[PDB]
Amino acid sequence: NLQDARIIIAGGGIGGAANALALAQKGANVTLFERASEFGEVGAGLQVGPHGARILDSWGVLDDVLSRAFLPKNIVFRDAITAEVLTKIDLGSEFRGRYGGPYFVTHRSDLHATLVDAARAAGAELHTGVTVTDVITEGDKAIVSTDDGRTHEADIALGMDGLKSRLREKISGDEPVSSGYAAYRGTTPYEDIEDVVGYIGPRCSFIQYPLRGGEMLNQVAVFESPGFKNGIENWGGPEELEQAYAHCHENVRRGIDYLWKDRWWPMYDREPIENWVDGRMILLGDAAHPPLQYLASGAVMAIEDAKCLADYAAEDFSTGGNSAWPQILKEVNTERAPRCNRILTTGRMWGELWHLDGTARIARNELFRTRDTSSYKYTDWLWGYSSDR
Amino acid sequence: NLQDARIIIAGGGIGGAANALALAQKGANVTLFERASEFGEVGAGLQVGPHGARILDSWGVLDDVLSRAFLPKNIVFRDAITAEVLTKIDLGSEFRGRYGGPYFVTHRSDLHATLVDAARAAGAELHTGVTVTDVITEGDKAIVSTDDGRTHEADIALGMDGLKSRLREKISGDEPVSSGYAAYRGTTPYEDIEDVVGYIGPRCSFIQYPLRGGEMLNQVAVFESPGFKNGIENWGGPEELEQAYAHCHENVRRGIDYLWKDRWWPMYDREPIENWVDGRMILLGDAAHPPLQYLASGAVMAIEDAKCLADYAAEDFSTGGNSAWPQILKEVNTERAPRCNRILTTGRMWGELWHLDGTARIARNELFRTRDTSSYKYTDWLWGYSSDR
Ligand SMILES: Cc1cc2nc3c(=O)[nH]c(=O)nc-3n(C[C@H](O)[C@H](O)[C@H](O)COP(=O)(O)OP(=O)(O)OC[C@H]3O[C@@H](n4cnc5c(N)ncnc54)[C@H](O)[C@@H]3O)c2cc1C
Ligand SMILES: Cc1cc2nc3c(=O)[nH]c(=O)nc-3n(C[C@H](O)[C@H](O)[C@H](O)COP(=O)(O)OP(=O)(O)OC[C@H]3O[C@@H](n4cnc5c(N)ncnc54)[C@H](O)[C@@H]3O)c2cc1C
Ligand SMILES: O=C(O)c1cccc(O)c1
Ligand SMILES: O=C(O)c1cccc(O)c1
Ligand SMILES: [Cl-]
Ligand SMILES: [Cl-]
Repeated sequence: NLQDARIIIAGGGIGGAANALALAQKGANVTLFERASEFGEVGAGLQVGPHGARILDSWGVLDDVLSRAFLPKNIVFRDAITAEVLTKIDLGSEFRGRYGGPYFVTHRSDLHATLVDAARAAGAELHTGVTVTDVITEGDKAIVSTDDGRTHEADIALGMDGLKSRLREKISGDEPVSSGYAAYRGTTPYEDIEDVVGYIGPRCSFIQYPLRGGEMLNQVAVFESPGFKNGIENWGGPEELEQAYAHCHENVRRGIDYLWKDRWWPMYDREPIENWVDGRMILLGDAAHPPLQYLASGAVMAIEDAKCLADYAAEDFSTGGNSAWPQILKEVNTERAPRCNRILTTGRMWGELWHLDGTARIARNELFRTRDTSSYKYTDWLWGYSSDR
Repeated sequence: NLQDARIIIAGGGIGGAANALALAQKGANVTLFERASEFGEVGAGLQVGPHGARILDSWGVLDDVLSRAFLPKNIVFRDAITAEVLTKIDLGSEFRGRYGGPYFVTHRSDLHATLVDAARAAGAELHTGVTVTDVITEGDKAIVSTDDGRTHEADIALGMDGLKSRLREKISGDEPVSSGYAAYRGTTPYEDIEDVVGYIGPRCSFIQYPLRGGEMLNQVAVFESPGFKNGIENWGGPEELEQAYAHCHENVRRGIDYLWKDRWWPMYDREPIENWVDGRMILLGDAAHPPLQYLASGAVMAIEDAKCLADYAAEDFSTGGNSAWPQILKEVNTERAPRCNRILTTGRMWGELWHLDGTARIARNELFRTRDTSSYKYTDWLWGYSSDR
C-alpha cells in the first residue's frame, strides 16, 4: 500500500481522475490540480471495451457505471455506400468470458463524474481552478508550481494534461500530427439500433450507438477535410459535411442532420515516444500517448495507466519506500509504452482501412466479409491485454 | 457444316489463325489475309487456361501443343516486397476435372505456328503479305479490298486486325486507353520453379514460369511508368526499370536483369463495346475486345471467339444457308460481348488489386492469405465458361 506517499496529478480529465482513484484506493495521499473551474466532460458517448471495463470493476465502480450505460450486443461494420453489413464482432457471453468484462458505451460526462466522485470517496483531494505551471525534480521530490504562486512537494508528479500537454515539453519538443480528418458528434433523443454501428466509406465514416438504456442515440461523423489539405487554419468546419458524405447511403446522410454543428474535433495524434519519465514526473494518458480514435481506446489507455501505476507502486513501495519511486516509474513506462504505442501506430492503419476507395475498398469489403468470425486474432492484443505481473 | 460458305479473315494473329482453323474444320472456304510477310509470334511465353485448352482439344491440336508446352502445378501469388507466399491456385486433377482441361503455358510462337499449320491442314487458304484496306457490305455479301488493287467477295468477313484495328473504325471511333503500365519480357535458359509465379507489389509486378519441359524460364515485368504520367510519347522505356523495382525483394530485382530491354509492350486496352457487327463484317479477337493482360485471357478470348462462330454458324447455316449469316453474327455478338467485356472490366480491377500500396496492400495480402482455397467462386466465371448451347 501507499500511505507514506504523496502524489500530485496535473490534470483532471478521465485520465487524471482514474489515476487519483486508483492511487487513493491504495492509501496514497493524492492531490490533483484541474485548470477548469469545474469537473465535467462532453455530454456525448464513448466506448469502453473490456480492457477498460475489467479495471473499473477492480475499483468497484463498474456496476454503478453500468446502471447508467448501455450494453451493445455487437460491433457492426457496414459499407457506407451500400449500407450492407460487412462483419460483426459479437459482444456476448463468450466475448465477456474471454476478455474478463463487458464492452459498454456510456456518456463521457457520466463516466468522468463517477470516477471523480469515487476518487473523492477514496480520499483524493481534488482542486478545480488550479493550473500547474511547472514541475521539476530536486533530490527525491517532485516540486510542482501552480498559478496562485505556490509550490508543492510530492514524491512523484503525474503529467496528465492532455493532447496539448505543456509538461510533455520537458521530454519532447514534438507537435501534434494532423490526421486530416475531423470528427462531429451528436446525440439525439432516440431500422432500430442495439449495436455499435460503424459505416465505413471512401474518406469518411459514421458511427452510431445507443446510450442510457436505449433512450438516446449517439452519432459521430469522421471525414477527410479538404480544407486541411488546402491549408485552412481552423479546418474541418461544417460547411464541409454535405460534400464529404454526398456519395454515401441515405442511412448515413440522414445521420449527418443530427450532428451538433457548432463544435467539432479535428483529429490529431502524436508520433509514439518510448520515454515518458523526467525524474519524478511521468506523463500519462493523452499527454504520453494521444491516439486517433479508431480503436476507441484513448480513455481506456489512461485508465490502464492508472491501474498499472497503482499496482506496480503498491507492489514496490511497501518494501522500498519513497526511494523506490524512480524504479516504479521506469517499470510502469516499460510496461505501458509498447502497449500504448502499438495502439497509436495500429490505430492509424485501422482508420486508413476504414477509409479506402476504389479497388482497395472492394478488397477490404471482401476481407471483412469472409473472415473467420470465431478467431480473435485481430483483437486479442487489444482487449486481452493486462498489466498484471 | 459450311461447304457452301466463303469467309474472309482480315489478320493472321492467334485470333485469325484460330478462326481459320475452326471454320475450315467445318468445311467452310476460308481465305485469310495477313499483312506481315510471314507468319510468326514472339518467342516468349503465354498462358492458356482450360477455357482455351478445352477448345484446342476440340480442334484436335491440344496433344500436339502440349508436347512442346509446360504444365505448371500451381499459380502462386507472392508479395513482391517480402517474397512471401500469399496464396496458390492448385492446377491439379480436381481443377482439370472441373474446367474440362489443363492450365498450360507455351511459347506464343509455337502456339501460333501450330494453329496456322492445322488451319492449312483443314483447308484454309492463308496469304501472307496482303493487307486488307476496306470491307463493305453490298446486298448479301461482304466485299473485301486488298492492297494489290483487288476486291474479293465472301459471305462474311472477320475483322481480326488487333489492338490498333482500323476495321473497328467502321463501328467505333474510340482510341486505345493507356493503363500507364508497361510490360517487358525475357526468356532465359533455365529456389526452383515448376509453377506460374506472380510477385505483386506497389505499382509493379513480376511473373515467372517455365517453358518447354522446364528448360527455359519465361519472365515478365509489369510496372507503372512515371514517364506516362509525365507525358512522354514513347513511354515505359528501360531506364525506368531500376527505380520501378528498387523497393522489391532480391528474387524480383535479380529477375529484371534477364529481361530483353530493346523492346517493350506499353499496356493499353479499350473501353468495352456491345456491338461488333457492321453488316456482314464482325470484329473478333483484340479488334473487338483488347484487354490488359492480368487475366491472361486475350488470346484465349480470340480462340473462344473462333469456337463460338464456327459452332453457331454450323448450327444455323445448314438450315438457313448464306441468308442466315446476319443472324449468326448477331448471335455470336450476343454471346461473346458480355463474356469478353467482363474480362476487360474485371481485368482492370484485378491488375489494380495487384498493384496496391500502404494499408490497401496490407488488406489485399490478408485477403489472399485467408481465403477458402477450396472455393472456385473467384474463377468459375472465367475458367468454367463455355459458348456451347
Ligand atoms: C471524437 C473522439 C472520440 C473518442 N472516443 C473514445 C472512445 O470511445 N473511447 C476511448 O477510450 N477514448 C476515446 N477518445 C479518446 C479520449 O477522449 C482521450 O484519450 C482521453 O479523454 C484523454 O484523457 P486525459 O485525461 O489524458 O486527457 P484530457 O481529457 O485531455 O484531460 C486533460 C485535463 O488536463 C487539464 N489541464 C490541462 N493543462 C493543465 C495544467 N497545466 N494544469 C492543470 N490542469 C490542466 C485539462 O483542462 C483537462 O481536463 C476519443 C477522442 C475523441 C477526440
Ligand atoms: C505482354 C502481354 C502478355 C499477354 N499474355 C497473354 C496470355 O498469357 N494469355 C492470353 O490468352 N493472352 C495474352 N495476351 C493477349 C494476347 O497477346 C492478345 O489478346 C492476342 O494475341 C490478340 O490476338 P489477335 O489475333 O486478335 O490480334 P494480333 O495478335 O494483334 O493479330 C492481328 C494481326 O492482324 C495483322 N493485321 C493488321 N492489320 C491488318 C490488315 N489491314 N490486313 C491484314 N492483316 C492485318 C497483324 O499484322 C497481326 O498479325 C498478352 C498480351 C500482352 C501485350
Ligand atoms: O466517439 C466514439 O465512440 C468514436 C470511436 C471511434 C472513432 C471515433 O471517431 C469516435
Ligand atoms: O505474359 C504473360 O503470361 C502475362 C500474364 C499476365 C500479365 C502479364 O503482364 C503477362
Ligand atoms: Cl481513442
Ligand atoms: Cl491478356
